[PDB]
Amino acid sequence: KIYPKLHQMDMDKVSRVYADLRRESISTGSFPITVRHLESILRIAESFAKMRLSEFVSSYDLDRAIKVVVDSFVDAQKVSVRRQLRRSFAIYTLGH
Amino acid sequence: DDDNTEIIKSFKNFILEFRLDSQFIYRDQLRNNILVKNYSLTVNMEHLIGYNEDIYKKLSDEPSDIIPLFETAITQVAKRISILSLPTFQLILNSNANQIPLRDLDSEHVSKIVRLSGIIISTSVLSSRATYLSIMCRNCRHTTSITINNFNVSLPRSCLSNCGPDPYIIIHESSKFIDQQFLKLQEIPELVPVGEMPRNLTMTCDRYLTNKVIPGTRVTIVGIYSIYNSGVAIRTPYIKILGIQSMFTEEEEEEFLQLSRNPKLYEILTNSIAPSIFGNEDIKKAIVCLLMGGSKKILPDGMRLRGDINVLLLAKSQLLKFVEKVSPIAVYTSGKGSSAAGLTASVQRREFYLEGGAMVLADGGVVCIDEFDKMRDEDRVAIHEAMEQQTISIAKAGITTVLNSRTSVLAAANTTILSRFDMIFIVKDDHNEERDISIANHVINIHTEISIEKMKRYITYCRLKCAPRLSPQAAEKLSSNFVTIRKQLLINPITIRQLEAIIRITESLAKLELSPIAQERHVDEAIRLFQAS
Amino acid sequence: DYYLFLLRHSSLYDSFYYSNYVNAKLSLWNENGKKRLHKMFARMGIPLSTAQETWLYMDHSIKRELGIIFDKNLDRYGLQDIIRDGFVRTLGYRGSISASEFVEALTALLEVGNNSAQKLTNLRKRWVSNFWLSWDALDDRKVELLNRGIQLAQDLQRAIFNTGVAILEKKLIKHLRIYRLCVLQDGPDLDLYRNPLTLLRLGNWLIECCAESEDKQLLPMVLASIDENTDTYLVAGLTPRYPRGLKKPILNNFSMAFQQITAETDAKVRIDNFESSIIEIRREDLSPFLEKLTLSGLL
Amino acid sequence: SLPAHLQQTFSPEEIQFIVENEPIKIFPRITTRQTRWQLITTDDKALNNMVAMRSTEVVLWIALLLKQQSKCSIVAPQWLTTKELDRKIQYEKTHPDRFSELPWNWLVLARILFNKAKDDFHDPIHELRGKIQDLREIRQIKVLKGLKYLNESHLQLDNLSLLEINELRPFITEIMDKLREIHTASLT
Amino acid sequence: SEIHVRISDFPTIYSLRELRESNLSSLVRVTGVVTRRTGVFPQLKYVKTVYRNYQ
Amino acid sequence: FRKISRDRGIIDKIISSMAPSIYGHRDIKTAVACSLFGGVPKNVNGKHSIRGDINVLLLGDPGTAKSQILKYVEKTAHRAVFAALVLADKGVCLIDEFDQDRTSIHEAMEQQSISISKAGIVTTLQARCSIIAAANPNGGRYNSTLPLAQNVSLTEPILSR
Ligand SMILES: Nc1ncnc2c1ncn2[C@@H]1O[C@H](COP(=O)(O)OP(=O)(O)NP(=O)(O)O)[C@@H](O)[C@H]1O
Ligand SMILES: [Mg+2]
Ligand SMILES: [Zn+2]
Repeated sequence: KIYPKLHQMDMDKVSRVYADLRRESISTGSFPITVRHLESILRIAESFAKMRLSEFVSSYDLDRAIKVVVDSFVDAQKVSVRRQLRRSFAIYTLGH
Repeated sequence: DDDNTEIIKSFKNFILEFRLDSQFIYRDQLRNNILVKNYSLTVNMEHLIGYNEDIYKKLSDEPSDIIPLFETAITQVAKRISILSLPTFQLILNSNANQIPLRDLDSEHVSKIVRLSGIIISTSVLSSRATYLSIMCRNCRHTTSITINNFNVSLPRSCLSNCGPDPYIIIHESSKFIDQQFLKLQEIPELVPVGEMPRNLTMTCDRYLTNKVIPGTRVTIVGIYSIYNSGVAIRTPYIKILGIQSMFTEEEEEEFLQLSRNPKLYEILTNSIAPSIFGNEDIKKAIVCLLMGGSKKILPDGMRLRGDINVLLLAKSQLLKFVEKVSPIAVYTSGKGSSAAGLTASVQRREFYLEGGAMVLADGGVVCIDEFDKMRDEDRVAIHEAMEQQTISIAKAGITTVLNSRTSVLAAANTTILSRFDMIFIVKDDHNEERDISIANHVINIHTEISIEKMKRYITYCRLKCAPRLSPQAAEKLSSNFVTIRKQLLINPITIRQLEAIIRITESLAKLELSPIAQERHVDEAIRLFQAS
Repeated sequence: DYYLFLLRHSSLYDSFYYSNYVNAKLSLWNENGKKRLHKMFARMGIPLSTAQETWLYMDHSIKRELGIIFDKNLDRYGLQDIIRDGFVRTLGYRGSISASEFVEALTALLEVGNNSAQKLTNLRKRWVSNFWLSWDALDDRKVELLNRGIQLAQDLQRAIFNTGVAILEKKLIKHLRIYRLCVLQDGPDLDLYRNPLTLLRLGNWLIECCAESEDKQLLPMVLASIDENTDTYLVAGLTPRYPRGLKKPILNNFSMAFQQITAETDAKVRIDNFESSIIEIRREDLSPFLEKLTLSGLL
Repeated sequence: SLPAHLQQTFSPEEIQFIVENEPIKIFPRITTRQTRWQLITTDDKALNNMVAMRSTEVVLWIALLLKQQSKCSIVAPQWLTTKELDRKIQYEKTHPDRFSELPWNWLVLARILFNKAKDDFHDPIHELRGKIQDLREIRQIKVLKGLKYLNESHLQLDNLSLLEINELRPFITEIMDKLREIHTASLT
Repeated sequence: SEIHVRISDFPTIYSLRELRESNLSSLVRVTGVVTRRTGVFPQLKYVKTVYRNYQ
Repeated sequence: FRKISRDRGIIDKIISSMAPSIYGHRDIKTAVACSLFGGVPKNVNGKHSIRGDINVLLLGDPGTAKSQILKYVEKTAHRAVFAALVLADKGVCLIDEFDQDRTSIHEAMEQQSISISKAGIVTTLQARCSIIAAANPNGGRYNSTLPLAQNVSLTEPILSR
């Protein structure tokens, strides 16, 4: 029954966060974040909206999707890179 | 007995009289077909229904019996409009009745006209059926003949001219035959119930309907649905088909010629290649040369001179996809290959056989490799022959053959193997936040200069029209430069296999202008672009 | 001729299913209505898979027996008004058409044939080209264009029906004391109602439904649709009417009411259409205009 | 200067124009006999001296001009009847090389009168439209036999219509010219 | 042209162990997993002609 | 349904209800719930398409509840395959352990529909499914000092997709 959609207001913030994550990834010499991750973030936000039968995605859905994907991306890295990432990414992995 | 004559008379009067406005459309079609030696007629159901609904009712009730009567009526008209000898004409039908999904056909539909659609998945070779056939009687040596027609027969046993229980044999020396073909139709992919593999049917066609389709094409079919012999009292179903549905102009090359005389064309083509990728000017220039290529040549002593170009790239994932889209022919692969053939080829096993990888399959076109470092051990040695000779040769387990490998290779990775390429470059990056934001905004838009097709057609046109030659000035320039670099290196390597690469680049640059001769203008940019390092 | 939507084109089943009268008589917007139609064809002795065949190709026997089958069966469904007489024309071998079908083809061609002031001018200019796209179809030499008109008519009625069900099932009709109000704030594609004729077709659907749903309260009705480019509501005022089978005529009084509120009002409005029962107003001004309208004694 | 498609031939429009200058018989529905017509390419007396329902002869273009309105009715030519067309088809079948002696404008005039004057025939028009077709088909067979005698010198034709000649003109003349060039080149 | 009566809730059950010769021509109720299925074919109904589906 | 969805914290309660017999591992339960609900598929005939299915991979130390949650999903989900992708059409596909098999999965992750040819015959099939997989990290124990590639037997695009 449920087929959610995005809201066009906060997507500017998502683009800024995507660019920031890419800049930080390059700055520490990590393998870069990609468009596949951004697509996955939007898809997971849709799934979170579907879970409560909401036809709208919301800011908290995007926040939770961002946390899931960012944490998953962090877990793949080497230990020194992992520490730099979590120190910088604190405003996404824990805060928003 | 009389009914066979009244029905034939009726369809004969149909063809002679059906006007819509002022043209006798079936008389005209039947005449125009004979002039090009096409013996058939394409009738439309709606016109037959409009003319007289009773005829359509008879046809709809008993199609196996009535289709032959209408075919012989066509022959009787064909003689009047063209003779003051002809075979029997084929009737073909068009219809707009409701399509039946292939999965719903059942016992209610046997010997009914059915309209359906699907995908052709297989095609048989042609085979011969008899129409007029001659007979010899073994005992008395009397002779006679029979006329077959292909609707749902065996040799007779009423002996003539006692004459015996089964005395008839065929004179193949005085008999007439037609073509027949078999096909397989599979139900539409977007119809199948979930979790099930698609159902399919088998079907037959003859004469002008043969050799009209190829595997993998979607089609619509009109035909009689029927059964044949091949549990208890049970038979296989099939369909008899009655109808099927499925270089440059002057104004094109005028645009290509206008492009050819533009003073900044080289810049325009470079700008048009992967426009989202920032920077990397010389990479784009090298891809233009790889797409355009040099000129092939053949000498009086039979030696053969290569035309292709080869480039290596050390972001980079996007360019190979772009090259795959713009090129007239293209193949894309990762270093491990699509099978145990790898990139080049291998022998496999039970008797042995051989299969080629993605060097043989791209013959005549372009091939791009996505991680050249993931090349397998056999391919590491075999690519030397594939690139230098444009061939692959094998003599293993009794196999002894040579394969063609005429292609231009684009490759990327992250040693001595670099010597195989004409140019090598390392991809470079820049980190402007506006670029990422623009990409992200476009991604959200889909989630919520020259174009590719025109450029591909232009590249095709240039490859077909021009193959330019070095002017003498270019020869003096190149030879002087060659000895200069070798002398400089000697007092401090360049080799003939690289001079012959610079020549190919020079020719490819002259090719954009469609200039029949290459000039010092091109030589300068060729050596300028040769700075791979 | 039968008050069935384009009988001699599409299929017998579609002829009943999209008929404007049948929807009011059997309530086809819900499954308890649709099952009545299946039940009818089962009792009439017509196999349901043949009722859906294209009417040209439907079997000859059913075609000639249909005129008697209706006399035995429509009474049980209260549906006897389907039967009537009309005019039919045919030319050579190309098949019959009735006047009732012809006018639907012409109206379809008028509707769908192919800062703010400039956009309004472009729209009103496009609507004038369709006059000639309909004029050239009154010629027997150009039947090709008439067939296109029929193909467009079927899609228009389909899209109308798919909006009517949404209006009724979500109960968007607001039952004020003096008149009935309905406003479309969103839809699958709301652009189709920007043309007056399409809006009137939707209104005529809803009016039959309201006329048969209860015996009581024949009321005026107001119907409106928003446009995202102008931010204006296109509004139409519609009368009731008595059932087909039943004595002076009634009169549409929204003209004087809209004129008087227009003469009084602060609101940004337009009145330039030949039919004065249709008006236009900006987004924020709809509610004060309707408030002043319902406060008025002119309704 | 002149268009490329008019260098050697007449278009069908010019053929219609040529045919339109012929006379035809009419019944007028008004009397003009006591302004006056004062034409300069035809007789003027006939139009000035018309009497209602009295048969008279005028050029075809004026006849069609009158028949556009109520003021006139056109008499069909006598060859354009079922009996005569039956006899001509029988002649065509009987003599397998000769062409039957139909008038030089038969196709053009038939396809003008069937459009402008469908109401003034005596025979049913749906039969005439069939017999005209039969004649054209038989004549086309006879034409296709004749194109095997193109030669270096000449050809004879008889009773072939103007439109039928004009249809074939650019083929016959071109192939015949090239045969002439090939032959004379060997003499020289 | 013809209607088939389907029986439901027959009050006794066997697996494929308990069937014996005494059950022949009697009505039975059975349970299991469908291991293999043929395609659908037409079959001649009477031995003018009529057919029915079979599997 | 609408009553419980109107209450606060319904997301957390759904995750809590996921795989009751298994203690801890809340993130795994979160990911599995997200895969079972999934997104929406979209397409733009101008050059792009986006799947609705969500694919998940879990690297498991020996005995850390992986096979039990796959069995739980198999009983929970509407349609599924456990190890054949035709049977997983519009369903969930489950893999508990792991060249041609990997090759088939390579094609399956790149596409949403499968195509094959044999002896001149050509035909197509649909995959259209969410993939849940689990694996043992290159022997007895994972090494946290190293990136993921060192601990798996997978090509790089798998970890991308
Ligand atoms: N809450 C729990 N946490 C961990 N293990 C549990 C828990 N509850 C039961 N177990 C048991 O621990 C194992 C769970 O991990 P599981 O992956 O199913 O075992 P396994 O398949 O034998 N290990 P592996 O072969 O590497 O997948 C089973 O033997 C369970 O019976
Ligand atoms: Mg386990
Ligand atoms: Zn004998």
